Amino acid sequence: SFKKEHPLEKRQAEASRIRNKYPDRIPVIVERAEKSDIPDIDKKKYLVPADLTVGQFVFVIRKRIKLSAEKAIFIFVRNVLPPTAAMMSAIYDEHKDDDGFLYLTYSGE
Amino acid sequence: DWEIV
Repeated sequence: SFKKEHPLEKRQAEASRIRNKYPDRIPVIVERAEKSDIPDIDKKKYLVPADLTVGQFVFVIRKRIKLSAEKAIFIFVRNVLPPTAAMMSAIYDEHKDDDGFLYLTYSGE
Repeated sequence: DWEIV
């Protein structure tokens, strides 16, 4: 729904500004995966350190959605699980959207 | 506004 709520024109322009001003960070849109039974997330736009790993970003989501650690969280990009050890800069480089943002989804088990 | 991690 991020894409539905913001025209492609405006998405592209905001991504260009952020990449110019904060080159050591990655603009990420985070949304809950379709049909997932875990909590929706309040804020969708995250400016992430390039060196942050996927696994470390799982902890970020956990703190927002206030999910007990007994229950697992998985991050997807383009419907596939990226490696936990991968740095956000790498996922961006390889899977960034045409609008300049990286789109992530998350779910539980 | 952006969330900053």
